[PDB]
Amino acid sequence: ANAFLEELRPGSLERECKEEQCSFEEAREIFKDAERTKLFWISYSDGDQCASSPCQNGGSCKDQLQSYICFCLPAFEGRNCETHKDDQLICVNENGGCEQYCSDHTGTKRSCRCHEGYSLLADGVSCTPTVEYPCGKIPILE
Amino acid sequence: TVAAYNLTWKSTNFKTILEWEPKPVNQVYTVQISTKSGDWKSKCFYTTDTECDLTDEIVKDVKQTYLARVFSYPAGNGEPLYENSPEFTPYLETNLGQPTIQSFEQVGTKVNVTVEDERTLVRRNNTFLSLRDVFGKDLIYTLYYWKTAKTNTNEFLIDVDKGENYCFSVQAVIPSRTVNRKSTDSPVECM
Amino acid sequence: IVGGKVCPKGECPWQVLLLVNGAQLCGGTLINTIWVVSAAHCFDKIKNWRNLIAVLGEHDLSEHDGDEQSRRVAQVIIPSTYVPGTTNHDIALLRLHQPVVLTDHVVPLCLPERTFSERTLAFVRFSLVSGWGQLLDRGATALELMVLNVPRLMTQDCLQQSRKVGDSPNITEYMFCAGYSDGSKDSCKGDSGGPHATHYRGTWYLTGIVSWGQGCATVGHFGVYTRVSQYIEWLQKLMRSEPRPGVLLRAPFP
Ligand SMILES: *C[C@@](*)(O)[C@H](CCCNC(=N)N)NC(=O)CNC(=O)[C@H](CCC(=O)O)NS(=O)(=O)c1cccc2c(N(C)C)cccc12
Ligand SMILES: *[C@@H]1O[C@H](CO)[C@@H](O)[C@H](O)[C@H]1O
Ligand SMILES: *[C@@H]1O[C@@H](C)[C@@H](O)[C@@H](O)[C@@H]1O
Ligand SMILES: [Ca+2]
Ligand SMILES: [Ca+2]
Ligand SMILES: [Ca+2]
Ligand SMILES: [Ca+2]
Ligand SMILES: [Ca+2]
Ligand SMILES: [Ca+2]
Ligand SMILES: [Ca+2]
Ligand SMILES: [Cl-]
Ligand SMILES: [Cl-]
Ligand SMILES: [Cl-]
Ligand SMILES: [Mg+2]
Ligand SMILES: [Mg+2]
Ligand code: NA
Repeated sequence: ANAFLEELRPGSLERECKEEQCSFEEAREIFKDAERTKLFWISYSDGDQCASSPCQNGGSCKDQLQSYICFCLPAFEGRNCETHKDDQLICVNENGGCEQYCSDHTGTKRSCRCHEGYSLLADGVSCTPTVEYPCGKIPILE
Repeated sequence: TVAAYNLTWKSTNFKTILEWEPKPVNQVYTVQISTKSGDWKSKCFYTTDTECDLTDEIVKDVKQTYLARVFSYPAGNGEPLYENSPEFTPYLETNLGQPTIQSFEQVGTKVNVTVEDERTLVRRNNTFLSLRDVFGKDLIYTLYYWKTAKTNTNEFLIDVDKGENYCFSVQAVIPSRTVNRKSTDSPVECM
Repeated sequence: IVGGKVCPKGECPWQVLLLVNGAQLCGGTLINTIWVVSAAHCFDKIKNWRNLIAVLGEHDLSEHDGDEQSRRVAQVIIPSTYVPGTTNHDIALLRLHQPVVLTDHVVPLCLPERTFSERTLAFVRFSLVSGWGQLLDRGATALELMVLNVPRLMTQDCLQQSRKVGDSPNITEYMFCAGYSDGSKDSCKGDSGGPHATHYRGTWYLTGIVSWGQGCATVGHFGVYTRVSQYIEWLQKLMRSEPRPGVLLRAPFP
């Protein structure tokens, strides 16, 4: 930035660009070659796209050119860490984790059920045979 | 309903988002992804977005080749209409992110320049891996200074005329690629 | 089966061999102790309805052992919408005259609920097809039960890839493709009625019935299977029905 008689001083990246905002011309006054100045300028003027704090849910933002990348905590995904993996317990998402049949219930939790010959375990998702030869299992291999 | 189209993979440092057209009107989308012999896994269930983050699936093996498809469902609901994406192989196609110079130092007659580890979305042992953890000897860094130096590590050791101030910029490169071979240049740092 | 392997004895324990006048007719799939699912087209030329037998526990058609159990077929129930000579609605439900006895060599395959089958099973890539049918298109049938793992396609993919054939049957919502287009592996004539069985979270389910294909393992073509999920309610209702006197029943569908 410019102030009275500062331009008498040779240019300084630290003084003029790091400690203050510099204009393109102040930058060129430091680098001199047009190509060196544009290489500096491309990032210097790009802006920190992470300054809007786009990464939600405890995630971490890394600035790029005109863009950013969000690194999420393990329970989140999405461009901005917006999707909660914990809110995804519906039958189309990996059968709702049910071993056999899954039933959606809107508002409340999906429930899991079993084929005839099996019964649902304590854990609300696993099935156990109630008969000696339940369907769909191969006795000589079990 | 209409099938999605212009399915495109957007991926930098393994963060990998599928994008498509068009904006829905009385239809919603679900995405599936698979490997050629694996089962299809659903993601972004009934979204009205026209993007779907697939990073968590592809980082399970970045050298596999993945196929996605986007289903269109009539609002409120045979096989649905759908469109397949291009195949995507993350290790071969992910963009290399913009690097950063971590430090430089005058060790007498020479200057060491160190490139910050570039974090990626691949996790191992509960932590994020760097580009060098994932790529190993496939990844080099290149340094432009004022001409060029190249390294198999994250550090450069270059000769400098003493008392002179130099400026530096670096680029991540996978020399075996022909497309997306290099990152953008780092911000410039100067002595 | 073309390009498959022998199913180790006991490892396909729901496979059924159907015989007409003691001669091999088709395969089938046991789904509990009384009922077998097979394909409608297997019955197009039957004149002696009282001489159909189902054999469970079979493996090697050249030797008898103590694991084989034979039961007379009391009823063959086919959708009324099925048209002999064509491929759509290619399913039959057979009531055995007495129950088979479950053993280490004789176990039913699970008939799944429709929603589970449509939403979960349909997206499991590979399933097993099996039978004693032809080993090559226009080649002699198998003496030992053969089995083949095949990947499933959605119909839009199957249609685009498939070499166009003028005058070929339509692929309907009542059928799905599975297999390979490169000439290597397929089910074949004499495998019809046999199971396409899908493994999910430790249990095997019936998802298809061997139905029709152009030849067998033709380049640019897949096998086509009756989609069993479209018939779950129809099969369940009919299994609750009371026996009729004649063997063949055409029952309304849906
Ligand atoms: C009855 C079952 O044992 C057997 C199982 C075959 C499974 N095949 C494969 N997985 N590849 N099913 C049949 O025999 C049913 N018929 C056919 O598959 C039939 C055989 C003739 C052929 O060209 O291969 N093919 S077809 O289903 O494509 C078919 C059906 C009806 C008419 C056809 C014509 N027309 C209009 C004369 C031409 C070609 C095929 C036709
Ligand atoms: C700032 O954050 C907004 C959303 O909060 C995002 O849309 C921009 O890309 C980012 O710069
Ligand atoms: C950036 O990374 C994300 C994943 C979180 O661990 C944050 O705590 C960190 O700052
Ligand atoms: Ca100033
Ligand atoms: Ca100034
Ligand atoms: Ca100046
Ligand atoms: Ca100042
Ligand atoms: Ca000036
Ligand atoms: Ca930026
Ligand atoms: Ca035998
Ligand atoms: Cl790195
Ligand atoms: Cl009997
Ligand atoms: Cl055929
Ligand atoms: Mg300072
Ligand atoms: Mg000036
Ligand atoms: Na083929």
